[PDB]
Amino acid sequence: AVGACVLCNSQTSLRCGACIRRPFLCCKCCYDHVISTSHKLVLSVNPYVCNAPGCDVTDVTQLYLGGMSYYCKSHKPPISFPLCANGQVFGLYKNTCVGSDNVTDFNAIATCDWTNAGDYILANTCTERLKLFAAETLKATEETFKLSYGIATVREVLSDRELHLSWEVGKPRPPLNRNYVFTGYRVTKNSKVQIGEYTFEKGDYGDAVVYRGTTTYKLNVGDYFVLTSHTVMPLSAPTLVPQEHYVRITGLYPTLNISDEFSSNVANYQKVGMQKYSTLQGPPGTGKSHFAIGLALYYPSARIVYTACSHAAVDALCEKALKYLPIDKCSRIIPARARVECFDKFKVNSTLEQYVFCTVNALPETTADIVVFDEISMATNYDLSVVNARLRAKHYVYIGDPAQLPAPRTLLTKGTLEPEYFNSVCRLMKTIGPDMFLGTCRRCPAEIVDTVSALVYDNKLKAHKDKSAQCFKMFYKGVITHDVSSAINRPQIGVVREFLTRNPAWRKAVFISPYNSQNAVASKILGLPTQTVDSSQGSEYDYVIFTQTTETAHSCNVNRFNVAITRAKVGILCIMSDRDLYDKLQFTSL
Amino acid sequence: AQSFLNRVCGVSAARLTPCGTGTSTDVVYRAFDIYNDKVAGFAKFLKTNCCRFQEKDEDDNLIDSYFVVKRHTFSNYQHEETIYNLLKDCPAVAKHDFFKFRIDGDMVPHISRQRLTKYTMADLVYALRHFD
Ligand SMILES: [Zn+2]
Ligand SMILES: [Zn+2]
Ligand SMILES: [Zn+2]
Repeated sequence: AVGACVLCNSQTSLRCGACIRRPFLCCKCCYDHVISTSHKLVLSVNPYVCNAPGCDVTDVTQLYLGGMSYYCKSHKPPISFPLCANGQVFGLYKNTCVGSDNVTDFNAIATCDWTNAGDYILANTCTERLKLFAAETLKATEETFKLSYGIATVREVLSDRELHLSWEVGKPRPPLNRNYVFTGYRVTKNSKVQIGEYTFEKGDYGDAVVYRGTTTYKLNVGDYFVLTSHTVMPLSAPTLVPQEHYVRITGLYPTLNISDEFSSNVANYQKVGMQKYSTLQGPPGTGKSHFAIGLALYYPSARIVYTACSHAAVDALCEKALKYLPIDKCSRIIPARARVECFDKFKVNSTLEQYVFCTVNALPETTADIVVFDEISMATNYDLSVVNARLRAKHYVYIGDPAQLPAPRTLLTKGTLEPEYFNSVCRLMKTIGPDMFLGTCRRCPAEIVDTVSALVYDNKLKAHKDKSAQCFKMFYKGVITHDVSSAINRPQIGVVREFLTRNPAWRKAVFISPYNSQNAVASKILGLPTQTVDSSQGSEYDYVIFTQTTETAHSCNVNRFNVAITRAKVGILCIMSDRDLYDKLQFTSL
Repeated sequence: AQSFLNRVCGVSAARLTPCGTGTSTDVVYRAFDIYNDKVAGFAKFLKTNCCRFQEKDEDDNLIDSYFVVKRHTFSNYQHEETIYNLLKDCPAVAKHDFFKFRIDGDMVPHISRQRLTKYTMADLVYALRHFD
């Protein structure tokens, strides 16, 4: 269990204690880190403590060898030397410790709180290995934070599926959704056993909550639910593989006379084949899904696997491939939990397929020939290197868009994060530009593209279809009630319920609510197709209903609204409460 | 039509006579034990979705051997196919078959159970514990 250092990458086997991830450190490097930082614990083939039981000194600043063990000054034997090296820390291997000085950045990485944008932007500016370490330690910080969440001390249960929820006092009570995982523990002075993997979502109305779990008892009074965290695995592969140019094709099987929409893109495809990899910088709605389908149509011969960040995007991609590509050569890998529904029409996790699909957190450790991944704003730098390690192919394809919202990054609560700094790929794609760019959207008609180009985008965007004349708006405020986290604007729901009937082809209009409580209560009231922004995006729908509850940085986000409106096909109607934002667009007011 | 009968009758003889009516699901009155939140009990019920095809023998004499074929959703199709694939060794499981027919322009799933008995055990038990 020995390796190289991190700052100097010299052969060493010492690790710091206070640093949570405990990485390999050299003599001089670790010495400088403990001199600067308050880390006063070093791990080795044995711990560093005052061996004398009458002392409990763990500081590396003073610890004196008792011949074979470490001692303090009040316990140091005469014939013995302190093990604080000559401007270093005594340890294993000293004669081959190559020098490196850039420790202050690493010192700050292990010091900052990941609450200020400076932490995140600087973490995207360090060395590759430093970047991997920063990503892993941020992931661990997030896991530790979510572990220290509310313990739901309940008292009542309503039904075989409905229960009554209540929490303790002091720790953050997490919200309720299928993404979370909980488990009750029976406290009978013994048998504190797991009652099943429970996921929770709020009930319909009042103090009523729906409970669902892997097993299902009728829960008692004294139990509680704690959010557990999942471990973080170290990684080795680089986040980005190096680029190499070529002259001729890299061994791909083309299809002569296959289609027409992608013949104009064959030059782009061969440009991709000219390099080890290629990326995609284009605005959303440009049919980049169908563009990827046609790119596959160019060389649909090798045995390939694909993936996407979320489920809705990969399900839409599966449908698009089914529509274009032959069915019995593509598959979608599903997870064991599967608490979120998926494309329940294809092969159920058939890994032995020619064009496979999956999710980020369910990817296998196999290999392929080419690959594409959906969205870089949704992804960090950790998963990039993770898929770099588990999957190794000859060509890689990446897609993304600057105008999409980034990953949640809940710990970052101050300031705004620049789109180029969402990940390493974002900085690269904003620094060197696109590999190929497509700025025409087939989903939305002319009025929507004009509004998006005028308001948030650059005045460059265009479309192919004329206005559908289905533009409407409303402004009145409505009141909220401070529900779970945020609240719901119920009078708007009542007004929509009363009014909708006049709109004939809008019964299937996709209701939009980023807030889970409103997203559920809207379906509870009438049953419109419910949807949230994150579960949206990348796709497009004929009939959409947007609902803004109140005004706040979350709801007033320009990016949220613009990525929400890029999902209109033939008709849409949105409610809102902001004045200047209401004046901003160029549609019918009504 | 009759191609549906031909597909259902896969390999084992061909002595079928539809007790139902082509693609119509013949309805019967059979006993059941069921417990699911909304209801709970052990009583008689009306079975609906069962295309019963009694297999006869040589000289066209009828015998107790029924090919029940049922249609359901699509998720259930894969789920039951997987679980049966797990357990397809024990001699205690009735031989199954899975396919999708085209009654119309629809990919409707089908599940086939071969060489069954006219009455289950629940009917026999219920006939003795509720005698009249
Ligand atoms: Zn440290
Ligand atoms: Zn070092
Ligand atoms: Zn001591």
